[PDB]
Amino acid sequence: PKSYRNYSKTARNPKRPFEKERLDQELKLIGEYGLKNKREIWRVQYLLAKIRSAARYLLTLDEKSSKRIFQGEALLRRMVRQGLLGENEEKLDYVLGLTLPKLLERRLQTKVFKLGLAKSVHHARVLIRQRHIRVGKQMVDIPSFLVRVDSEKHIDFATTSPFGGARPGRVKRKSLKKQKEKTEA
Amino acid sequence: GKGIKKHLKRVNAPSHWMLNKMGGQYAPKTSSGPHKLLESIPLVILLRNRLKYALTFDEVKMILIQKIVKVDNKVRTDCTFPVGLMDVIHITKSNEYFRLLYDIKGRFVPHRITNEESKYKLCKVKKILLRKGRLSIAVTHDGRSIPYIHPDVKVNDTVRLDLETGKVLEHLKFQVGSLVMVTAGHSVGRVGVISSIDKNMGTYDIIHVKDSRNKVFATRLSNVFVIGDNTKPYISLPREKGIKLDIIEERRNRLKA
Amino acid sequence: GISRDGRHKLRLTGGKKKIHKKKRKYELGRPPSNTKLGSRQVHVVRGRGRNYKYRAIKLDSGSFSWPTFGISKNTRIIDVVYNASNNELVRTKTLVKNCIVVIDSHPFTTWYENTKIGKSKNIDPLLLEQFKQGRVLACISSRPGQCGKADGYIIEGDELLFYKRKMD
RNA sequence: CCGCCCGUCGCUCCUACCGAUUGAAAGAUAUGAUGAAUUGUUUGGACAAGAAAAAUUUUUUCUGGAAAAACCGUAAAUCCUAUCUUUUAAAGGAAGGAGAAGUCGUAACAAGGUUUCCGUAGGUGAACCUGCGGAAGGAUCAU
RNA sequence: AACCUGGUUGAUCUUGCCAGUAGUCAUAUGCUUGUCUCAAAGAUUAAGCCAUGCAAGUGAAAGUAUAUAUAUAUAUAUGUAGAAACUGCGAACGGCUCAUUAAAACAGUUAUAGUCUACUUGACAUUUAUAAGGAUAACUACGGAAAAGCUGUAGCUAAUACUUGCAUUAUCCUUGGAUAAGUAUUUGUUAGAAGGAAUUAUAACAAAGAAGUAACACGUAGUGUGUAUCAAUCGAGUUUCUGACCUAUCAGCUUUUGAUGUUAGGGUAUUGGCCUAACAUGGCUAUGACGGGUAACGGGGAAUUAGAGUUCGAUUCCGGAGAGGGAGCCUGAGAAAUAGCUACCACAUCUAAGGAAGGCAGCAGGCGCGUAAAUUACCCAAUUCUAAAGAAGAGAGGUAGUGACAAGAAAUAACAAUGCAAUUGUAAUUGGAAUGGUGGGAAUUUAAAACCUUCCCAGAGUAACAAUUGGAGGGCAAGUCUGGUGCCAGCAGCCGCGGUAAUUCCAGCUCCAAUAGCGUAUAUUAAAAUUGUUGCAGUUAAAACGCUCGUAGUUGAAUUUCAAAGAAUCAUUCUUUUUAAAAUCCGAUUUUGUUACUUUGAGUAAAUUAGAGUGUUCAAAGCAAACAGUUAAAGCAUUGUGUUUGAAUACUAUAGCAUGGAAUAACAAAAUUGAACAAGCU
RNA sequence: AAUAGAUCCGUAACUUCGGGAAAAGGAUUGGCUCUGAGGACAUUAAUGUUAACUCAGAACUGAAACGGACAAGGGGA
Ligand SMILES: [Mg+2]
Ligand SMILES: [Mg+2]
Ligand SMILES: [Mg+2]
Ligand SMILES: [Mg+2]
Ligand SMILES: [Mg+2]
Ligand SMILES: [Mg+2]
Ligand SMILES: [Mg+2]
Ligand SMILES: [Mg+2]
Ligand SMILES: [Mg+2]
Ligand SMILES: [Mg+2]
Ligand SMILES: [Mg+2]
Ligand SMILES: [Mg+2]
Ligand SMILES: [Mg+2]
Ligand SMILES: [Mg+2]
Ligand SMILES: [Mg+2]
Ligand SMILES: [Mg+2]
Ligand SMILES: [Mg+2]
Ligand SMILES: [Mg+2]
Ligand SMILES: [Mg+2]
Ligand SMILES: [Mg+2]
Ligand SMILES: [Mg+2]
Ligand SMILES: [Mg+2]
Ligand SMILES: [Mg+2]
Ligand SMILES: [Mg+2]
Repeated sequence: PKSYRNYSKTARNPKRPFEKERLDQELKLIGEYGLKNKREIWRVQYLLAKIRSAARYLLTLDEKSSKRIFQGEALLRRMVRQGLLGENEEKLDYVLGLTLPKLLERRLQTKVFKLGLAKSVHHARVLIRQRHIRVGKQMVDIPSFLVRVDSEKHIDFATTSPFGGARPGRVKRKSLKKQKEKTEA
Repeated sequence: GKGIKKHLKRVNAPSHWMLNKMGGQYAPKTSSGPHKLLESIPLVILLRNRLKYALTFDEVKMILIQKIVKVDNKVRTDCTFPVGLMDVIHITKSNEYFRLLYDIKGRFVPHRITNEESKYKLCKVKKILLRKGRLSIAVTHDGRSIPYIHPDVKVNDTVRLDLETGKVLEHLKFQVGSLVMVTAGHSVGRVGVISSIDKNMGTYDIIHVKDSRNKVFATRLSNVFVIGDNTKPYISLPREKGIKLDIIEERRNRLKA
Repeated sequence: GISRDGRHKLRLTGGKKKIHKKKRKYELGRPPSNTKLGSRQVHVVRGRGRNYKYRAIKLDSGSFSWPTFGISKNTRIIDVVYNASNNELVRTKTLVKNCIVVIDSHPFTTWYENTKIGKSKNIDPLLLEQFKQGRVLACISSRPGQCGKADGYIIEGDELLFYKRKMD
């Protein structure tokens, strides 16, 4: 028979392929956060739309209802744990005010750039892809990793990286080799 | 041909067995015996999935070959024998005793009773028959015939049965004040007392049960099991004592570190 | 062979059905037993769960009762005289459930030489005129094609008057 | 207005229609005729075990029992008729659409040079003309 | 995201369609392709035809071994193993496909007081005995046939195969006789703890009567095999109510030959026109019968949608049906079975020509058909099933091979210095670091097969380790740049371009869009308030019947108990109190028509869906997991022992079961008459 | 030459709606033994007497024959 494992999509197309303002705004965001395609913007938009839909549905529902209490507390806890709400705006009405730059600020790339530790956002993306970064004793190499609140104080270089106290790379060792046979003969 | 079916597919097995939806296309397909398929659990599931003693089916087999597992005081070697509600289990090698019960969800658990409690169980009466010579026989939920039943026993109350000898010790009536456990939909491990009985003529009888937190629920008559008099129960209960909280306060409790 | 399904009948509206199933062998209809007056003949046929029933092919005696007293006696069957379904079965002398037969009455008259508490029953005359010639009229009450036997009871009362008027 | 535009007729191309030929083909259903195989009951009786004094057997048998027949049933299949559904040939006849600089007239648009139009009925190469009753969507909101 | 643009004109405002736009667990095809994870795949057309190999077997205490082999103790005894064969059980489960089928099948909800039921579980029995019978396999000798899973004759011998058949008690009133001397089942006469309801359990009297209660095996006081009834369990056959697409150029069907009922029987496991005889004239229909069509198997579900809706569902699970087309049948607890048998129609195999054998819509594979679809591979290690039930077997199932169907992540650089228009930026030049892709060897994984993860060695500069597919007049982002052609060649979904100035053809350069992906064709959803219940139009744009009557349908005035007075909250929201009557506890509780409709419950399979928890390195996912410790503390049981967990909840017609009810609607009760009560009178 | 009596089924084109029509076509038929249906009258629903001729079914039977001789349409485009 067919396998019982399933799958789902994560993005969507804009329905209007040549609108000028949307295109300029997307280029703004891509150049600001150093991304690859329009697909990344579209996937973040998809996620935000799901969140907002849940919030709207709960807000229509009766005050001090059981379903409202349970699901609203769960959603607010998730949002505050992700690092998107804060402390004085956990009210299920500040969820509807969340914008795209809010979510797109939590990527490991932006965090690695902002925490010193890298000269540029493109440099940040290159370092993540070359196994130089850890998030709490686990080495991570995916720039779309979204950092949670209790994990943003453990970002650091990896112990197996030349930038974090290990042997140097394939270029240093070859230069040192060649220099050794030059200086011993 | 179109005869009796012999196989069971995994996604069609009863959901309270909690079988992985990967790793296989089949389920153990319990045998015929004292309990129905849907109100029971095979011995392989108990002894591999729950207690984690075996890692495969073949290890359950090599456990049961050496005759050390007794249900209701008799050794069994059938890997798909049905094990049912009030049944006591003894593993001689480890010197352990269990009784299956429902938790507040619909899933069976082994309760880990002691040795003195391991000498009896409770059976509920399903019907009473009159046979040749005007002798009475009782039929229990356990698929069991009891001859020479007491004249004051009716077709819905419960009795307490000795296991070394199949004789009756005492019986408990089915009244307004009796203590009950419920065994079907929407409320499967709930314990309450009883509030009222309805007795609709051609259709089902509805009865109401009041919890120890003054919560009220109702169900059919045919899924009610009397387990004590007004004061106290006659068996030990799992940790929760049949007290079902709702999701909000259950979640609140689970977050107490 | 013979089937007992209703897939080949017309609907109550008069329309006809389209068949998309073969015969299923759990609606058999095996042929009838036309039991006849003669020396004993019984065959065997098995049902579903290997339950046997006994086909009679020829019988000439059985167990007969006298309902007024509650006594049963073995006796011999002489002839069939009336069938209420059709008279083609009195035609060939076939035994079915509701037949009328004539039987030997000597065992019943002999047994009456003990006169259990019905000592004041005042046997009606028509039965006495029947007893004088040695033969009486009875009605079969078993199903010979299923049990392999033929039992009955003595006819009396308005029962007798009805069946006597029907036969003249 | 040196505007626009209508219909026959002649040429080419494509689509569909009527059509003698008791036209042709493939399936479906019903009635009839003949009917393989086989359940049941009856008939039959190669022979296998039986009761007889005799010496291994003479005709007597309660039994068991193969081939083979008959009858009532369950009924594949073949054929002959009768309708029905689908596809399809054709002398000849007669429409529509498209194309090309064709021939004849000028019916409509202005009071289009006889105001236009409706129903009906006649007639004429063609557009159309004429009788009878109606409308204004008229060229008159008025004596 | 509850959205609109180009095209009728000299120009304008409308109706109205044509074209543009986005998605498809939706198919085919063109160009292109570096890494990893996940995994659909001969349905559409031909339920067309098939070479070859495989797909169901089974003995670890316990039926029958002088085929034989072997071990000890001592010609003897106890053992162990065991090709054949008889016996027992299973092959009716599994796997495949969607031809038929339109009140049929199926789904929710009922009944069996109208039935059958192997294996498994619990109860538990009645009318020569120190051990009975005969006969048959395997085996031996003599054979036949071209050929086949063919078999003749003669001679032995076993069984849990096939048969026959022995030895004890309970009641009537510390005596005694009578007797019960009969399990299921059939007939006649009676009596009578449970269910809403009995011709119910059950008991008695008089006749029939199956089948049985161990002439079996092991050595663990125990088991194994077999056995009459009852009950349970795994199941099935029938059965109640409600629920489907298009068609009236289908209006009357059914009934001589069962159509609708009654009576009596037959038959079946049981009810029944299921069948047979006699009788009667019924049954369905404009609320669509009877017919026709479907490129129709039905559900759980899928796609797209603000809310309504529209369109799909051959295909993981459940139900139905079939094995080239029809019909018939044996065994068996279970079959109208097809890797069972018997015939006919079609197709086809071997042959010595006399004869004998056949059924891939099971797994691979071939031909044909077509726009349209993979290996004649490995394994029983996991999930399960069968058996004489650890130990054997399984194209069920798992693993790999092919595979841009579909889904998820993610490379093709980054940095510094110097120059250079504006702190930038980079058409540049220099120079050192960082990395996979790739080759080799290991630790692992796995039935010492290959992926993946992790280490060691080698290894980037034109980082040649070199990204594509469509476009550039408008709709619609992007060139009044060069050369060629000249109403030709060609382009263009639509409006349009093409005669020397072509922003549109053919090329070069440059720009634009999406990007390991991007175009084209057909079908379908939104756009479409262009099918309109929500929600369209009908003077002149398409469209009020010539006019009136009239049945079915749809829709219908007002009226019957309206109030009034306190408490709880920062006028509001809630909540108490009784005011007409009759029946009912020695100046008192509780009852007062039927539906619709609305509230709340019960019962329900998962997968899919919504949704709670949990860092697969993230995500798609999955249903798991978390905690202390270079090897002990700590806890709880007296030396012993790890601990805490999760796998929720909702949803499941419109019909059915129960339940609170004051408003809105319908019905019942209402006169050329109808009651209720005192009192005498049966 | 072939057909033809009677009973039971089934009948097209066309049409002046009256026909065509016995359209075309299919089945049956003896003898013997039985079963069922159809009236009148007088003692009172119950008993008793009493006819005539047709029609419908069943079993059995024979060298598969039966309007057995006589009598008696050929059909269609
Ligand atoms: Mg079948
Ligand atoms: Mg196993
Ligand atoms: Mg004029
Ligand atoms: Mg397939
Ligand atoms: Mg198909
Ligand atoms: Mg199957
Ligand atoms: Mg009849
Ligand atoms: Mg389907
Ligand atoms: Mg299926
Ligand atoms: Mg085939
Ligand atoms: Mg078959
Ligand atoms: Mg065949
Ligand atoms: Mg096959
Ligand atoms: Mg195949
Ligand atoms: Mg393909
Ligand atoms: Mg296994
Ligand atoms: Mg064994
Ligand atoms: Mg160009
Ligand atoms: Mg549409
Ligand atoms: Mg619409
Ligand atoms: Mg809309
Ligand atoms: Mg419109
Ligand atoms: Mg009008
Ligand atoms: Mg004629």
